[PDB]
Amino acid sequence: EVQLVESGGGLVQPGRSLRLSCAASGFDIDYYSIGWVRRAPGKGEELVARIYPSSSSTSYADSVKGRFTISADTSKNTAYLQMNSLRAEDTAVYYCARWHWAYSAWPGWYGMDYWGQGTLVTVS
Repeated sequence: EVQLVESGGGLVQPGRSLRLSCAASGFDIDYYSIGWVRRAPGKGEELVARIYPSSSSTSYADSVKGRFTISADTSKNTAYLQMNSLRAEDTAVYYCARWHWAYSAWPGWYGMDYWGQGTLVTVS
């Protein structure tokens, strides 16, 4: 089974902190870049954070930089999202995501897929 199960979330007052996790199963995270996408109420998905476990290279959304930090633990095949100084505009459903690129005829397909069971992060 290929799965990317999330944990954490909940109701929180602005300025407080939350920590999410992405437990990966069925595939190695070194060949992908894993992270989070958020779905604001009445909006499509947008990238939150993304880490390349092979290089620990990070990427964040501009409205998130300086406040969220993403890290990986390949020994457990999990990533972590430390959400500090939460704001009311961070209120969304957050989903564990993964990104990939592989030629099926060069240049190939750039791919993104996220697990459908997200967690609700609401800022009071």
